[PDB]
Amino acid sequence: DSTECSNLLLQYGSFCTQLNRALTGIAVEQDKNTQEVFAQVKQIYKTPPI
Amino acid sequence: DSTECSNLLLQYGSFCTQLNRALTGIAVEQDKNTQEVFAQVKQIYKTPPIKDFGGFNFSQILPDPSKSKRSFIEDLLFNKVTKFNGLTVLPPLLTDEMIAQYTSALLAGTITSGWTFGAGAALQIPFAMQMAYRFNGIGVTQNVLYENQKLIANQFNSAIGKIQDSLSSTASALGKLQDVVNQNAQALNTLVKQLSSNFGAISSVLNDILSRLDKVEAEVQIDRLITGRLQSLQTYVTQQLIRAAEIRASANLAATKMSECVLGQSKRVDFCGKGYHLMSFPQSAPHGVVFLHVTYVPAQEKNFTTAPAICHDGKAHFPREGVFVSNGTHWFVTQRNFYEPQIITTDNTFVSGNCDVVIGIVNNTVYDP
Amino acid sequence: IDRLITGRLQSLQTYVTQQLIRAAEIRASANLAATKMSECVLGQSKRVDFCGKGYHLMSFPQSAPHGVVFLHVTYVPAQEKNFTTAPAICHDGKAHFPR
Amino acid sequence: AYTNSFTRGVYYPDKVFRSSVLHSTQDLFLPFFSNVTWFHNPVLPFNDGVYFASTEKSNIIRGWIFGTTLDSKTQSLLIVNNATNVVIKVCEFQFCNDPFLGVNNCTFEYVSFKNLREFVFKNIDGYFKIYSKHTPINLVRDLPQGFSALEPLVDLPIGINITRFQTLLAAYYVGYLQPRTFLLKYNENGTITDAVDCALDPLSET
Amino acid sequence: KCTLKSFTVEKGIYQTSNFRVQPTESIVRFPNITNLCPFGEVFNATRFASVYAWNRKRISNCVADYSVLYNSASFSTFKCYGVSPTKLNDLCFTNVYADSFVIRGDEVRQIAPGQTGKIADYNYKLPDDFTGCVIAWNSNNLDSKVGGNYNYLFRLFRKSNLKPFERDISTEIYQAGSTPCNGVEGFNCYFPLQSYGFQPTNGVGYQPYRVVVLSFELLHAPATVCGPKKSTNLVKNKCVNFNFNGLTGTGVLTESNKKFLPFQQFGRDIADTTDAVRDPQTLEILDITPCSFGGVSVITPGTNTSNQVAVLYQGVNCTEVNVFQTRAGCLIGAEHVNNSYECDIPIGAGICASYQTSQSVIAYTMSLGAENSVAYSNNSIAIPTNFTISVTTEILPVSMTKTSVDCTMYICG
Ligand SMILES: *[C@@H]1O[C@H](CO)[C@@H](O)[C@H](O)[C@H]1NC(C)=O
Ligand SMILES: *[C@@H]1O[C@H](CO)[C@@H](O)[C@H](O)[C@H]1NC(C)=O
Ligand SMILES: *[C@@H]1O[C@H](CO)[C@@H](O)[C@H](O)[C@H]1NC(C)=O
Ligand SMILES: *[C@@H]1O[C@H](CO)[C@@H](O)[C@H](O)[C@H]1NC(C)=O
Ligand SMILES: *[C@@H]1O[C@H](CO)[C@@H](O)[C@H](O)[C@H]1NC(C)=O
Ligand SMILES: *[C@@H]1O[C@H](CO)[C@@H](O)[C@H](O)[C@H]1NC(C)=O
Ligand SMILES: *[C@@H]1O[C@H](CO)[C@@H](O)[C@H](O)[C@H]1NC(C)=O
Ligand SMILES: *[C@@H]1O[C@H](CO)[C@@H](O)[C@H](O)[C@H]1NC(C)=O
Ligand SMILES: *[C@@H]1O[C@H](CO)[C@@H](O)[C@H](O)[C@H]1NC(C)=O
Ligand SMILES: *[C@@H]1O[C@H](CO)[C@@H](O)[C@H](O)[C@H]1NC(C)=O
Ligand SMILES: *[C@@H]1O[C@H](CO)[C@@H](O)[C@H](O)[C@H]1NC(C)=O
Repeated sequence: DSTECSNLLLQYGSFCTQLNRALTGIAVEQDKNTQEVFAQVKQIYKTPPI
Repeated sequence: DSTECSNLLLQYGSFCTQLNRALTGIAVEQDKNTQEVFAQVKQIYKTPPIKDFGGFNFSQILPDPSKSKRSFIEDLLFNKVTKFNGLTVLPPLLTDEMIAQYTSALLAGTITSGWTFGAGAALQIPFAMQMAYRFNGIGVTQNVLYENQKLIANQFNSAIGKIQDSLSSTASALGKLQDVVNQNAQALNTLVKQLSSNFGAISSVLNDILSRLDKVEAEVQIDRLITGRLQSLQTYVTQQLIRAAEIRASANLAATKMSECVLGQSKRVDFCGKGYHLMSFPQSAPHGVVFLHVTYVPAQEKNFTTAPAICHDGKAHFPREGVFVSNGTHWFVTQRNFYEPQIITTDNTFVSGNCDVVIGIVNNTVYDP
Repeated sequence: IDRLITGRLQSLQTYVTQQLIRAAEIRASANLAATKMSECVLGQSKRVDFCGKGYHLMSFPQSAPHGVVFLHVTYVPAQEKNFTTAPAICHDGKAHFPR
Repeated sequence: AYTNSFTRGVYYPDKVFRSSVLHSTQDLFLPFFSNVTWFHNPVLPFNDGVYFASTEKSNIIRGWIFGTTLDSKTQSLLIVNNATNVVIKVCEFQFCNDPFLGVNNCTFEYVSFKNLREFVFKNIDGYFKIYSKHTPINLVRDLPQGFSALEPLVDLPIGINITRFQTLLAAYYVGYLQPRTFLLKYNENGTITDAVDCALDPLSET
Repeated sequence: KCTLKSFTVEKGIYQTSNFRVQPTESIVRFPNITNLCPFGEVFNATRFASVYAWNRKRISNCVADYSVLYNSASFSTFKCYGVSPTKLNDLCFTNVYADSFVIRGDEVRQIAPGQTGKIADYNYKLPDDFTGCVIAWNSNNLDSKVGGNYNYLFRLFRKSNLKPFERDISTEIYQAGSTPCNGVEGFNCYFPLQSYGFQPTNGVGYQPYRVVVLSFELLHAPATVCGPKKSTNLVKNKCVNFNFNGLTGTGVLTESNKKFLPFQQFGRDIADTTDAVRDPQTLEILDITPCSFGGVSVITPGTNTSNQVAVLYQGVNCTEVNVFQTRAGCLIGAEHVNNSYECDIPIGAGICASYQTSQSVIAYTMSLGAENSVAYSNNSIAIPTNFTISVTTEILPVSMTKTSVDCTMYICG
């Protein structure tokens, strides 16, 4: 949160967008991975009482 | 153009060759990925002149000669999906017409010969008899096809027609291919915008530095641009090497689906779509493949009383290839995937010793032919 | 010296990154070779073109430097003849199907 | 008295042709739907730059004065429409604006309700910029809806510092420019059409 | 061989170089030559400035050409200090000035950096590091008069020396004793001016020379003066280096069908690369295409097979470079062949090359396999009668060399 550094970091262009975009793609994959493993069942089947 | 920059860039040595070696390794791999998927047929099995396939109607997925000679659905797929600063884009080895000749050969061989063209020479089989083998392969007896053949054929024609023409109504189905187009375009635009960036230099325009500054200081400002532009170009080829590894995984999966679905019949659950798999047809799409998996799904939910075995002359009988079921008053044996009751005979069944051992055995009669 | 440190460090980061990406491709090939050992050598695969082109009978592993060779043995049908065929035959007014 | 600015005053940010494209820029602009002052003749602060717009039928507005003092001690800018022409000059002037027809320590000179005029005035020591547009309207006292794009008239060589301004003499409105990010819809003819004020609301930011 | 660092090459296609179409000429374009600076008033007047009270012009808001002053035969001497007279036509300034006076032929030499004596110390003072040029010309026909032209005067006496660039017009009576002069001549009290007494008969050291001194300032307010701008003819459909209004680039210039607005000067593509310009000398909008470039690839059988090769210019048209225009680029030294075969060496877009029959590199459209019609009918089946047992070799990478690097031993060692 230094304003003096922040104005220099703008002179590096797209790099900081390109990293935060890469981590967002990795974040969304973790939900996809979990959905593809567990959500294979169409209905919440449940066991008889006895 | 700048010989000043070109001479400064020599101090970094081999990096300029490493990045082009890495991009060449990726570029050679598109052509391998498409040959592993499509080029797994030895001969071009044409298409027969007379369309006597029982009731089954492949005209939506067979070639259209009025057009590349794509099928109808294969032309919907292309329509729903469909540079300068030292950057160049290279053509694929197989053209879209050569890939459409391969999907044509694969489904023409499948329709006329079954799985036989995968194991050796294509052997002709009437299409209704190929479908009876594929029913027999999912544990449903052949006569369940021949006795229902017009129903099965109408129900296939409805599913491959009415429902699959949903691709005319919506483009959002092809999101996996559109994503691969968008990611490569957005990476390549990000590589170009990085030329406008200063990286701490007095200007991002290379001739502007050389026109404004004394030669010893101009070399400091240019080395600032070289450092940032080289890091930008390394970031791009690193992300393309990582992205090409997921495309290789998808191409190895698609090549495996082309062998095990399509030119086989897979017993692997949920591999070739939901339900008990019968067939699949490949259709080409830009940068990808589409499999139309044909599959058998059962349809009832009321009940029968059942037993593991039945007693007769003090001996326990077990069903030879089926289940024992009662309609409430009478006992039958059925095949297990489709309700077709049969009288319990000594050749519907096999004995295994005494009545006393089995838990839940029932007393009934076994008929002797 | 800091110019040499900066350049040689970046040279070594570029090597290690491409080595990590290349090791992932060798791991995918070793996971495939362990699956071919299990399903082709320790079993008989009913899985089309997994254990060579043809109907798979069996397979044998041989060592190679940094790899494995599988010698896949397969039945390949040959010398076919054309016949007339029928889905069923009709006898005493009843339809018979081949067992 | 106050009035709402709506979505007006989108001057072309640079002399570049662009087409079928959505360009992003960070210039000094009217923030959308902001309040502006309404008038129908005070000396006013200039801030970071001015938007001015007026109900054109009678042509009663004659020009403007800009500078720091506007009244001796240092050079100040006069711009006036002398009927067929416009006179631009930057002397150490010292006058009231009300006697407009009556108006050396000087270094430059140059000569150039039925409607809305729209004009924008901007400076950065790197020469003094005027943009404008004109459009027909209904007989309404305040700014109408829709987008308006303002075209660069002149970029005058003056080098004068400005903190204050005044007008020579319809309704007229005064708003101020602010550092703002905009997304601009250049159509197939390379005219700016629609625009998004990226800091207005979360949907615009999206 | 040099690309591969080897004396042996295996069969393949190798990218060995990149080639680019070079610019055939340089184009420069600027607006019509207009608002040329008003220097002539300082030289061509009937009157002239008198050195005891010299006159300055201001030059601003205009384009100069100082090279007129060092090419015209109208002047007897030209001198310059600090910066070259040619460099003045490259430079730019917030204001420019021209000082003027008449001096006798023996005393024009006082107008130089760091000088001393009557003219230098009491009439016109230049510092030791002055930047500017001085123009002097004999004016005995204009400025001399019978008995002397007493309008031309120099200050002989002053209270103190001038500072550098100090202008003074003072005419106060000089005092040379304790007696107060009360603003008039008298005992030890004298008029501070003298005349060269310019007469038409005078020898050259006593003849009038008109003189002008150029001077400049560049300030935080941007330059209102610059030197002259070049321009060239306009050439199209050829690769050229170009400079429109200071915008440098290299490309092919063409006609366009774009509709620029009257204030717009150049047009941009989606990635903020220029793709069109207005010619400042017409209403023509010109489209810009970058000059044709691509990889050069060498197509070879093995070096123990043949030294013959073909060359592919990737994405380049054969117009720009026995010859064959593929979709992948111009191919040279390969024979096009109307047959088709398995793909031996891949080129792209369905094209491959091989070494074949008297032998050469050939290029052909690749064959996907033999065409076959399966003998399908609704009652025909084919059944195998034999089974040829087949052994196939599958080979897989399983591991890699266990290399390790100490980064401190590699970096420093
Ligand atoms: C096959 O289906 C198409 C519609 O998709 C229809 O036009 C055609 O007549 C059908 N073919 C036959 C032999 O009935
Ligand atoms: C048959 O199974 C259904 C499954 O939903 C169940 O609701 C029903 O109770 C069963 N029938 C009888 C007679 O219990
Ligand atoms: C059970 O099957 C037999 C033979 O089809 C039929 O006669 C009998 O009525 C059935 N019983 C019930 C409860 O439906
Ligand atoms: C089945 O369940 C019923 C009710 O729980 C019970 O009466 C019967 O004895 C059970 N039979 C077997 C074979 O488990
Ligand atoms: C089954 O039949 C036998 C006689 O064959 C009898 O002894 C036995 O009790 C019967 N069991 C049931 C559950 O009815
Ligand atoms: C008869 O069988 C052979 C088997 O190779 C096949 O080539 C041929 O096409 C068949 N005959 C006809 C008339 O199709
Ligand atoms: C663009 O320019 C053409 C020709 O001047 C004109 O016909 C068209 O209406 C303009 N607008 C659009 C949106 O194309
Ligand atoms: C050497 O020649 C043989 C036969 O022409 C060829 O197979 C091989 O690829 C060649 N190798 C090299 C390195 O030239
Ligand atoms: C090659 O360039 C010439 C001249 O521009 C043109 O006539 C020709 O059609 C071009 N050919 C291809 C395939 O681009
Ligand atoms: C290829 O065949 C066409 C047939 O019209 C002919 O014109 C052409 O000259 C042939 N090419 C060569 C290189 O012989
Ligand atoms: C089967 O093929 C072998 C050669 O592979 C041949 O020797 C043998 O005679 C053939 N048998 C028949 C019955 O055709």
